[PDB]
Amino acid sequence: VAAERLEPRVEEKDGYWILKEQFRKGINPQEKVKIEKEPMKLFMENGIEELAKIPIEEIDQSKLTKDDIDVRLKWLGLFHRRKNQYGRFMMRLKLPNGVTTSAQTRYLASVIRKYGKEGCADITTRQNWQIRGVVLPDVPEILKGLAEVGLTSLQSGMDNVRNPVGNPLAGIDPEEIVDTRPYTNLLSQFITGNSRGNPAVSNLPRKWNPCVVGSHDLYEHPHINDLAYMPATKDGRFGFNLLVGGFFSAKRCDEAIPLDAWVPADDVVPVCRAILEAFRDLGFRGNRQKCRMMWLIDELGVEGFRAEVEKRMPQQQLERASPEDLVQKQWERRDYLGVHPQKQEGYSFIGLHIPVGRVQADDMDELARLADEYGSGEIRLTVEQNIIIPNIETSKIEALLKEPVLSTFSPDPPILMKGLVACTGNQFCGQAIIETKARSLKITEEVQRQVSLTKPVRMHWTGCPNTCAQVQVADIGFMGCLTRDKNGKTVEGADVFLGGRIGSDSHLGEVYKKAVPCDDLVPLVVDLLVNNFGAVPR
Ligand code: SRM
Ligand code: SF4
Ligand SMILES: [Cl-]
Ligand SMILES: [Cl-]
Ligand SMILES: [K+]
Repeated sequence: VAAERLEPRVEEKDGYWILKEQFRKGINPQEKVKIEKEPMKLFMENGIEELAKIPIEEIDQSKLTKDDIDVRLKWLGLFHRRKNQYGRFMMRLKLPNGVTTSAQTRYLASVIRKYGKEGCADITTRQNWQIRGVVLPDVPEILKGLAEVGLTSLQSGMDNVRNPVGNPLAGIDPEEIVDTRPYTNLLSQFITGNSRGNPAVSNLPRKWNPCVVGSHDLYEHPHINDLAYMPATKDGRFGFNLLVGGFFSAKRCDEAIPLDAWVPADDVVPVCRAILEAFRDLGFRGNRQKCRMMWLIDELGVEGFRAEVEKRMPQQQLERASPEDLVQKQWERRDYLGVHPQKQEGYSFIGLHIPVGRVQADDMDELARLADEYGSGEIRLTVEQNIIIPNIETSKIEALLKEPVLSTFSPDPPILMKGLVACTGNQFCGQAIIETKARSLKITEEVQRQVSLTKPVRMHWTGCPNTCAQVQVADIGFMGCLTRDKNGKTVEGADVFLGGRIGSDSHLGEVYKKAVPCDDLVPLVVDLLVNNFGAVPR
């Protein structure tokens, strides 16, 4: 690989980072949007104030403003649902480690409540909140309200660093390796410039997913992140081995590979910065399907990429990976739903099932109430789109289990519900080929009526090949498609995936059977469960 390939392609200009003039040939349309106007100006120069005053029908009449609402606003965590909920915006937070407060939860509930049938909220597969129904004129006030309660929505979509995932049991599990909260907090603060915006990392060639591991269970899914910090002692010092480049896409799914690098715990932010700078400076910016960081790693080779990270470290120092990490390969992933003792004597946490991650305003208020009455006002989100309420005096558990809302958000739902994950789908998402959330609940309910089982089978439903619900990690995955019934009529269907494994012995699942009409999935799944997962007909 020639030395010319290593010339940084972006430069700092007036506080923002822009593609150099000589590197603008052949770029994709999204890169052109970013050049035409810097998205971060909508927040950092308060461009949103005047934009929000323009009626949406007028906004749609010019490319600049249409691109503002459809593309640039994703830098402020705002996602126009143009096709399926025109004029309304989904809003996505930064929520490092999935940690929320009751006050924050009530604030979010109050926002969605205003929008009635157009409002609701969802827990995401990055243990994050999304709210729905937002209208553009309300955006300035919502941004202010979020800041007031200690939340940010910065840099949560498009070509940005996504929600930093950690251990949902951080600080409370007797069996944790290291509390991930300080690290995911530091990452989020770095990424967002302490909630002011950080232009140095907001002009990436593509999205980029980070996680910090603190569990033997690998709840954080390090194998499918762009950067995963694996806890490891090296020469008597605590730090992290680094895995890089994991990603899913329609075209290609790849597990993260070792960078062959270890950093002391205090170098978490420095190395995140170095890797992001290398990606920003050097990544391809053509075909959007070839812009994720792994494509750069393949182009330079992992050693070539490593050298680019190393030169961007303070004092240009980057140690080689530790021979061993702290994650024990002898491990059985633990159920976190239900009541579990914390490492703090006399305290428990409770994991509650949130059916397909969907809540209404009234539900959010009730969960916030529980957190205040029983816990410490904390609600934690999980990547299976469930919740944990920590820090509950164990003597209160008996009373808690009698709370009416636990009949809906149960500490012990049927086993297939415990493992069920589903993306937004076509209720709101314009890319979706099928409806996911309602369908997945219906099918799972019917399947569990027919068979009992003891193996914790994990079923993931995703609405299109973007695979936001990670079907490649599932025991049984369902990817939306259109197919045909016996009469040749168009019907919703799924491509069925098998082979996904998580934890230390991870593996990416692959298509097993294409184009199954959704109305025909129940018998197929019942038989798969009996034949491959020890299920017994009722
Ligand atoms: C909400 C969420 C699914 C969920 O129900 O939980 C989601 C929802 C969407 N994803 Fe995703 N993705 C979600 C996690 C993921 C993940 C899973 C993960 O991070 O572990 C992936 C696969 C892993 C990965 O990225 O490597 C994922 C891969 C995509 C892709 C394909 C990326 C690619 O390289 O091709 C797109 C499309 C794109 O970016 O070009 C996408 C695009 C989208 C958009 C923004 C598409 C669009 O604007 O409508 C979806 C918004 C729908 C809506 O209204 O909610 N989403 N998306 C997740 C939000 C996570 C968060 O809080 O930040
Ligand atoms: S997998 Fe497809 S349908 Fe589901 S949220 Fe992602 S982009 Fe939308
Ligand atoms: Cl996006
Ligand atoms: Cl859309
Ligand atoms: K769930």
